[PDB]
Amino acid sequence: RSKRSKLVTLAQTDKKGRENKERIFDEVREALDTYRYVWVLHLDDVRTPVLQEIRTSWAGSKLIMGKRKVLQKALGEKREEEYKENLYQLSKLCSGVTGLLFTDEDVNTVKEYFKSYVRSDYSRPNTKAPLTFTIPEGIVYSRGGQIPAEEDVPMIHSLEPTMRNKFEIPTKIKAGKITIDSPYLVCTEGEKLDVRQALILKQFGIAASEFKVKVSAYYDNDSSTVESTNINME
Amino acid sequence: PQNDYIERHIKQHGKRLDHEERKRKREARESHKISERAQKLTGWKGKQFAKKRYAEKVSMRKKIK
Amino acid sequence: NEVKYLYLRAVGGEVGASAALAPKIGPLGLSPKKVGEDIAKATKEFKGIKVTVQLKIQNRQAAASVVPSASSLVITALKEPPRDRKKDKNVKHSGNIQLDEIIEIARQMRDKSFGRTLASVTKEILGTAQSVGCRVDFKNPHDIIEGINAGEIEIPEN
Amino acid sequence: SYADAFGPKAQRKRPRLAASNLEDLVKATNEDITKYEEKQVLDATLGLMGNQEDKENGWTSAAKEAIF
Amino acid sequence: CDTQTPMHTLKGHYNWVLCVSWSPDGEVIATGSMDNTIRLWDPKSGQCLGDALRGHSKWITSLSWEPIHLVKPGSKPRLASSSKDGTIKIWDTVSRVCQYTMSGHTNSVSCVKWGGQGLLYSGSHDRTVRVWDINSQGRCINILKSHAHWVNHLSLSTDYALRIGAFDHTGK
Amino acid sequence: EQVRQHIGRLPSIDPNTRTLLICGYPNVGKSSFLRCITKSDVDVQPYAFTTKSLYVGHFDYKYLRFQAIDTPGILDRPTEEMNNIEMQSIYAIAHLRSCVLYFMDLSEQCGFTIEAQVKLFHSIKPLFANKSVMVVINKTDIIRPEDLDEERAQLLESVKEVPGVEIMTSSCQLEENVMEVRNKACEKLLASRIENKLK
RNA sequence: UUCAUCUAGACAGCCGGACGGUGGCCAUGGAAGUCGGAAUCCGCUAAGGAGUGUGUAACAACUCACCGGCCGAAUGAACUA
Ligand SMILES: Nc1nc2c(ncn2[C@@H]2O[C@H](COP(=O)(O)OP(=O)(O)O)[C@@H](O)[C@H]2O)c(=O)[nH]1
Ligand SMILES: [Mg+2]
Repeated sequence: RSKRSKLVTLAQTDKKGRENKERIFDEVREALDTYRYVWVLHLDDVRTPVLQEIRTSWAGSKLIMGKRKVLQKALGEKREEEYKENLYQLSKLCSGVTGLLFTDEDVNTVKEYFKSYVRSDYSRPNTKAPLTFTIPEGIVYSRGGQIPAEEDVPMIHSLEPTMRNKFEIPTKIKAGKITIDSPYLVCTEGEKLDVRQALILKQFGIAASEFKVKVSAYYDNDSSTVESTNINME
Repeated sequence: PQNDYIERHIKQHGKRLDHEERKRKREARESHKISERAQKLTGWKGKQFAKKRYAEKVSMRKKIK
Repeated sequence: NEVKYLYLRAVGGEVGASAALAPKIGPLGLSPKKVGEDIAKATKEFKGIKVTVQLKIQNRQAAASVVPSASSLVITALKEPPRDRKKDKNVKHSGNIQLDEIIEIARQMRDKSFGRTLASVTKEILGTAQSVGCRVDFKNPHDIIEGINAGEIEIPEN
Repeated sequence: SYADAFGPKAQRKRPRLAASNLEDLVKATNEDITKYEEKQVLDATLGLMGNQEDKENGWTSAAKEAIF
Repeated sequence: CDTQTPMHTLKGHYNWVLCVSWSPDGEVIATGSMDNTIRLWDPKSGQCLGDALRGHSKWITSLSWEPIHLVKPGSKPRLASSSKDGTIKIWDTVSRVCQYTMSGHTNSVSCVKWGGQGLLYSGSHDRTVRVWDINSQGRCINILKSHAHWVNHLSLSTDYALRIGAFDHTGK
Repeated sequence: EQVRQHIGRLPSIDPNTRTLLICGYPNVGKSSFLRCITKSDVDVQPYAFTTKSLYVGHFDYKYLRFQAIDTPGILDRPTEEMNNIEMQSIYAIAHLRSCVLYFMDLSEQCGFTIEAQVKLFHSIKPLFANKSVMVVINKTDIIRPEDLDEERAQLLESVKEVPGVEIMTSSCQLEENVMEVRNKACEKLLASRIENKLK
């Protein structure tokens, strides 16, 4: 006895088994035969609308995501297990949340699109601060001074425990409004951000960082070679 | 005071500063407390506690089914 | 200057539908009477049908437009008689919409959809039709979707 | 049911027998007020001159004898 | 009924046959069943006319026919049907389609009756009786609310004449 | 048990004491006026039906205790489609022999036009029979009755035509004006009650 | 004891995603997954309920159902004595 009791939830969605991984495996190995260029994309902390817009833009091609280990196994772990000749380099260059782009379009066009593609994004932890944010003294508003307070709506009273405890911000409730005694500096521009500061910026709705897809390399079916692109790997 | 004055007071002034943490810790202690009640209650109260535990378990299994 | 955008859901044709816009209009300093008049003017096409209204506020102006929505377009294609809130309540939407009108709605809603095919957009419109509870081609909209999947029904535009 | 009539899960939002018009409503309320005032005077003739006034001075009627 | 023997068997439906009715001109028998369907039958051959009428989501509760004195000559009377789902559906049997779907009731419609002045009366479990007009695209003319419980049944003064149509007691 | 918990928190209203009723459309300033003239803690928010039940405040005028009643908003609808929240205000107006103050917003920031407010006043006109009536035009700091349009002024004159009401202007940021309208309502109520008792 | 999961990744933990038609239909003063009544579909996915709860007057925000990244080797459930 004396063991932890699992929480039970009555939801509609079940866990995926080995069949989903096998389906992804078969789809990757069929797309390898179907298409000509296989590109490796790094898409860490991507938003689903952004990913869907990228998929819509690359109509006629295929974008496959999933487990990095499953994708590498589909591409062939080593030289004696590779699905095609000189595929072990493409398999070993994968890292993190890796997407495989099977296409037939021009290499120059692919590079141009991935160099010129940029979207605004939330500032992630362990990144340089995009701006200096200071919550002004007095009543806290939803935007926190980004838009004028006459236009802005005051912060809802239900978020005061979250700002006091999780965000570690000294806040008080006066007449149902969140108030601070002094202006609160959150981040200084040109500083590595942590989880708390990233959460504060996300709560106030500041989206100043930029999301750019990283392109590792590509493999050509007929050439049987791999060339490093080194795009957005700065 | 008139109407839902306690809810209005919560809306306008909040709760005690340690309310959420205290409630979370009490709900975390609940499993140990249930086991200690089952092993400590004697007589009629212990019999009623065991009966109610059985009824709750039957209800939970029926809900899962 | 800068462009301000507001979005709302209102019954078309009913004047004075800017009452719920009072917290939005207040700091902006506009006239609710003229705002509601412009909203009714822009929603004159739909009579008794809930539609999405986009309000553009720039400098000192108020421009009203109707954002096309799947449910509103399906109800419009259903061609129900106009109703009044005093007389009619709890009305079911169980009319008939032909597949050509469904495809027209899919063409109208194709631009703001991620479906790579007009067949996919049409299947989304048929799902919305199944939600609103109507019939398409005198059959179940889900039966129409199954026919499209099995290949009995071919979407013309490719 | 009681749950639909009142409580957290109540669904009743309009009166069951709504008034026909405000004129009928005000006439009914005036009649009810008149009846209530007449009833109050009728009970103030006896009960208020009896039981109600005695508690102000703290007087209580003596216990009824068991010989009755 | 002359020999007290069965003459025809009608086996189209899948569930219980809740209501049966005869056309006022004596030409077609309408059967509304538990499976939310209505079937039309020629009685002389004991046969089913085409496919079943579909569109209701719950079982049929009552059937009514358009009066012959309101039907234009050379035309066949229409069929109104009530059901548990709360809708009254009107069917034109010449084209075997549905024209109107009255949906004002919030509960199960107990009965629907088609009067002789181009009106229809529906009684339902929401304690209301709705008066619709066939000449006004099936719009609800009136709502009568005086009962404190489900209205179970309704009847008209001329109901016997509406049911009998043009025939008499002599069978002419 | 639910009924007991709810009914234990109902405000105490004496139907035979000196009463100022406050009525009108939503978002006109009824709760703001109640806050100005009393110490009740009714919420003031810029959306319709913030107040869902009767609220009571008290004050003293000429060594006498008066109670002021804030009611939820009333829409221009018949009693058959009227709901319970409005029925509270309707029953209060019908039962409490008092001084009724109908609040009007001329800037239409309440979401209702001046024509609609005049129509609602004329529709609830049969409610206040043998009660004092006064029409208070709120939010005069935004727009004044003097600089109104001619047709709207005709509508205001039509409101004033009904005997024996009086039109007074006030702003909830004007302590002097809210005190003046409160004192005028109290004077009308005291005159009516004293004239009735003198008979 | 019997079933399951598992180095094409075991249990916990942290972080990220959790989308689009759509604020699905009716109803409501208001009701946008989360006061209610019936449907509960389609698309894109690695996955994402016409929503498990907190929360809002309604929105917002958080959460988990589910998926992914880091971590690296066993783990979970139901019974019996
Ligand atoms: N400028 C101005 N605004 C007012 C005045 N009275 C009320 N308001 C605004 O009207 C909004 C709602 O008024 P409220 O007191 O809730 O009116 P109620 O709904 O009838 O009780 C509030 O946000 C106030 O700011 C006034 O005299 N002047
Ligand atoms: Mg108020």
